[PDB]
Amino acid sequence: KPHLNLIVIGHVDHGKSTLVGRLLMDRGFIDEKTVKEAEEAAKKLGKESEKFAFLLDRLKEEMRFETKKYFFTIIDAPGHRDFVKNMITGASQADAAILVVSAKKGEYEAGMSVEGQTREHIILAKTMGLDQLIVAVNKMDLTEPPYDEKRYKEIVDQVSKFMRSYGFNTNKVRFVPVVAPSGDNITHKSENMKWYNGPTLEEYLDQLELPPKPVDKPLRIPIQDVYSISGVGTVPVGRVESGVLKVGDKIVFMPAGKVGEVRSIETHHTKMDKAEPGDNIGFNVRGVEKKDIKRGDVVGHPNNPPTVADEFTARIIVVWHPTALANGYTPVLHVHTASVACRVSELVSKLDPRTGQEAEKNPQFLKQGDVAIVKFKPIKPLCVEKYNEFPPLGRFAMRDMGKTVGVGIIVDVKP
Ligand SMILES: Nc1nc2c(ncn2[C@@H]2O[C@H](COP(=O)(O)OP(=O)(O)O)[C@@H](O)[C@H]2O)c(=O)[nH]1
Repeated sequence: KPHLNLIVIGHVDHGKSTLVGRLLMDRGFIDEKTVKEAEEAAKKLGKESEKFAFLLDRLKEEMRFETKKYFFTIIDAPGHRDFVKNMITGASQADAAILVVSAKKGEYEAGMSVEGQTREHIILAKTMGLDQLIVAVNKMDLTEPPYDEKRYKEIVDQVSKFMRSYGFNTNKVRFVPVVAPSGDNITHKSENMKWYNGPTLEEYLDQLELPPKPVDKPLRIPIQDVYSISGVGTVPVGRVESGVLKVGDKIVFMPAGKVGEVRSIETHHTKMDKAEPGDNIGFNVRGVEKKDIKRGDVVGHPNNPPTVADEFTARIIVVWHPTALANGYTPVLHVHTASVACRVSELVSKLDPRTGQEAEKNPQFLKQGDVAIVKFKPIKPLCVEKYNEFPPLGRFAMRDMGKTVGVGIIVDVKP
């Protein structure tokens, strides 16, 4: 049963913590000590809802639940310390998201207003690649009249049109009318919204698709070493990061752009017919001059040559810097097997560390602790990919004086 990280987003007071708490109480693993104390509190008050009210506070003072197909771990939503940093470093990545939208009069409008967080979080979900966003139109009991289908449809339509106007796919976005406190249409069907003939929020979580497997992505093999075995020939060594390499395949070495053919493959001194992601292999290639192959280079199949960056844009965290970083700064970037000096060509903007939204356009310089969108221009041809396409070739460390000055995620590459 796959483990997925869930992020619950939406405007303040729309019902995020309540939904989260509802999911944990109904499908999580809260300790018996706390559970019994909650059930005890309910007794004393003589109100069933008190168990939930009690748990919510215990949760607040304090996050995993299980559905039919997955184990979900609710991670940090925006508005938190290190939110952007942890995503840049890979310390915490969101696999799925639930956008909570309040149907209550005025609340939905506030959330979708220019300054609202429904609009902000949808845009964030977009940059985060959360194409399978589940939208929980919450507080359905507070519409006028309660459980109003028209209010729900109006909201779905509006959020959907908005999503599309921002490139957000929509085909995999799912909406569900819900009531967080009671778990209506979340962990059980609602008997109050007979007009809704669709899946429960939990059922939608179980409908979530896992991301593409590296084996299904185009072949990428960062070169670690290259030898010329007497009698054998040119034999580069590297780990297959994506795709599949097979004896007889035609392959291209970038940045050189030289095509060759794979004559043999070996993992652990044992010959193989094909190599898959994760296999550290040595492969004999015919037709490519060893001169055109160096550590840091990347192999792919001719139809999908590894991207060579003329310029690339990255979201970075400045982990360490004694003074200030500015345009022209040229640290050595370590990405996959490569180590190349890259000149900071532009400081596009500083980001809010808690949210990920722009804080300042074109900062004059960056200081330790800053999160920003920066452009780099490699000093010599460098193979890199967008982190969201080929993760292993998309995260890098900026090194200087034996220290990691920063970590970055590649968001765009200019070939
Ligand atoms: N009637 C009603 N109240 C709700 C619903 N969802 C959350 N609330 C109430 O709305 C307020 C905000 O909820 P909360 O989960 O704390 O919002 P967050 O700021 O998004 O976490 C609290 O007073 C909740 O009990 C709902 O479906 N219907």
